[PDB]
Amino acid sequence: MHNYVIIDAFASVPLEGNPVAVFFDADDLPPAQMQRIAREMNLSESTFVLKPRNGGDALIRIFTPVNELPFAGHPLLGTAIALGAHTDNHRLYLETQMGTIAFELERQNGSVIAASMDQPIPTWTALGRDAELLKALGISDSTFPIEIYHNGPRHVFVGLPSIDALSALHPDHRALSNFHDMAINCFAGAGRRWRSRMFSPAYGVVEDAATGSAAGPLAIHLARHGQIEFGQPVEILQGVEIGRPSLMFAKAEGRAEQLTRVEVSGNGVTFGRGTIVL
Amino acid sequence: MHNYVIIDAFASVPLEGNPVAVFFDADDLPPAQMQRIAREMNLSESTFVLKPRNGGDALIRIFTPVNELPFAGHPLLGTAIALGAHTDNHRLYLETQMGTIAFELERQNGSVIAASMDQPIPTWTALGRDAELLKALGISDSTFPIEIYHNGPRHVFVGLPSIDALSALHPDHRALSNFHDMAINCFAGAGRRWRSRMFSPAYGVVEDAATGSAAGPLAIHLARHGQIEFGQPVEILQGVEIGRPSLMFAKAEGRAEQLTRVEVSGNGVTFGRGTIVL
Ligand SMILES: Nc1c(C(=O)O)cccc1[N+](=O)[O-]
Ligand SMILES: Nc1c(C(=O)O)cccc1[N+](=O)[O-]
Repeated sequence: MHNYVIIDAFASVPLEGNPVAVFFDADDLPPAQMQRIAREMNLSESTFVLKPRNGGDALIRIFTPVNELPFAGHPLLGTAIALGAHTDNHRLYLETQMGTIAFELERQNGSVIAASMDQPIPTWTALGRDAELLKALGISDSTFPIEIYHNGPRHVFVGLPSIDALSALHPDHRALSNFHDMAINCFAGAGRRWRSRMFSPAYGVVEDAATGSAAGPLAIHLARHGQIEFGQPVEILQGVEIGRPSLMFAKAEGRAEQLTRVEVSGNGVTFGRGTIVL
Repeated sequence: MHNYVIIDAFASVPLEGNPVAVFFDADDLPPAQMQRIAREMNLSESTFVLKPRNGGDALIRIFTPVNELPFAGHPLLGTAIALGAHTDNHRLYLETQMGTIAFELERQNGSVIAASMDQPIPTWTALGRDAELLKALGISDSTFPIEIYHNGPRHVFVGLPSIDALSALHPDHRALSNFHDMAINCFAGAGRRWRSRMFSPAYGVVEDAATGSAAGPLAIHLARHGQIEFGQPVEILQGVEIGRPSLMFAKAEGRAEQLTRVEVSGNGVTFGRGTIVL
């Protein structure tokens, strides 16, 4: 049997944020069985905690209901928060297909309430499909350049001129399905405070609660386009329109041509705990 | 807090059949909170066990991740199997929006391993969109008349000339999305033994494991079209192609013009058990 916990990542209140199921002591599960369990749970992702293979604290395998992923933000944040309940360490090194990811755990009275992660440094380029994407979103233009970032998944960023304009979007999800292997992240805000909405037929998401792997890229995008500086953190509020408000904090250090660190942090909270029969 | 169990309905082996989450002692949860919990779990349905209002044993509310349903087969079967663990009664009367549904519980050494339910008696008519539906499915013709049945949901039946032809279907799911408020059930077989596959963009299902509300209608369809008699049970195997084999048993008593009972039964098994923090 296996114990699991359901963590709402990028939230401090249950039923907010973005859920992940975390399965402990998973070394006896073949990968095909992990995939079947992730399909059974049908959450955005289920993760599985394994013994480390390269000097980290644990190896984490990440599964959507259909495929394994090499890296994902909210699932790894939730995993760090869940595992932090079972260690006294101030930081946790979680091995993934993309390498060993460092977390810094934040506790109050032994309970891990938040964590910060160092993400893969993304690459980026112009999407080059602006008219098609804007038509699918139902708008005439973006504020800032429409660029697509890669850090495992791919994330496109489209800027809106106000938070009210962001909330008013009603995208044509059929038209968005022509955008393969990417998520579409629409954003608005100013200064330290930004709002986002994410849509991705390709990744099986009508509209996402908290797209943690997009938070780092968004900080880079805002710094490149002069809205913040490199080294300054932003607070990104996502998921409001779908009733799953999520707070992601992100910072990118260095300069566009020589990024040295991309950090993303958030709260997490336990929604439930249980045991499965295999 | 609330306890829940995950039941794989229409299966005797975990990771087969069709999952449902069953939440006990739910009288303190407002319906908006039940809906939020069902969205959090993201299973096909979550059900909530409430005190009865009309002389049954319990009132069951059924939620998909997006809406409440008045009746659903696999969720109610799983609920009866989960609740049967907490009573000695041979049968359970579960109240729903469609009325009080009688279950007969089947136990071995106190464990409920199967149950049989009496479903709402369906109505039916010709679909009248045959060429469109056949094109969406990728085939030229049906064996038996293409008719749509209503017992809460709506289920269309398209017959294939062999089990191998059924397994070979690769429907155009975009074309199927033009069929609103219905599921498309394709079937093949002979005698007592039938195979089914179900597809429903309208109900949020690419391909379903076990469509319990379609089993009763299928028995009626086979009897009307001379493949079985009224009063004879069939075994329907669904979900093979997607790795979630499910066995549903169904029987319709009476005659087409005067149906007296529609019974559907299946095994169920616990996949997991847990507790949520609200
Ligand atoms: N994390 C992802 C996702 C996702 O988050 O849905 C999708 C495709 C690829 C990756 N990746 O390569 O890491
Ligand atoms: N059970 C359903 C479903 C479903 O099973 O997805 C969908 C629409 C309506 C009903 N209904 O009215 O009972």
